[PDB]
Amino acid sequence: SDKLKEAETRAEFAERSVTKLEKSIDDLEDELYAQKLKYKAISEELDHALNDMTSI
Amino acid sequence: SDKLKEAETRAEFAERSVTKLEKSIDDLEDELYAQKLKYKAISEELDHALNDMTSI
Amino acid sequence: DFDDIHRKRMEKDLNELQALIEAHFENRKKEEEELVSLKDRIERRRAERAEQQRIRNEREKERQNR
Repeated sequence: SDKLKEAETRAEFAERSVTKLEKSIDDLEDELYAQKLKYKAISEELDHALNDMTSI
Repeated sequence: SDKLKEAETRAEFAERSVTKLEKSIDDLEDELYAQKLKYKAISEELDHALNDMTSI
Repeated sequence: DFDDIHRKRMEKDLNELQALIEAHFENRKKEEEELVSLKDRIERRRAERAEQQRIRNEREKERQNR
């Protein structure tokens, strides 16, 4: 009884923790993608500038 | 005994999930931070370019 | 003397500019569009993972609720 109470309790903590972890993971990944897309927009600004520089 | 076995297995699976999620989070964090530093550097060199233009 | 300034200056005056423009064009083309498309793809996979997590969490909470 002690063993299974312990196991279920720590398992519930594990489930809540892992779900919080998944929210964290998604937020981090989406923020990373947003930042990377901003960077690529900046890169295409630079690439338009380079196309101008094709003047040389 | 049956409940104990099932609970222990569920616990171990969730635990290994937890560890793997942490590792994934760490790696994505390293890459995102590297991107962040890259962005700050590109912006700073862009501003230096702007000030160089101001000079000449 | 002063006759190698042409042969060391005029060369890179055009070749370097054109080559760097080519490098910037190819790097932007390789990088930006592929990165945005890949991030969208990973976002779709992430949404599917979120749906799978919600379904599994709900069914397990339904069964285990005692």
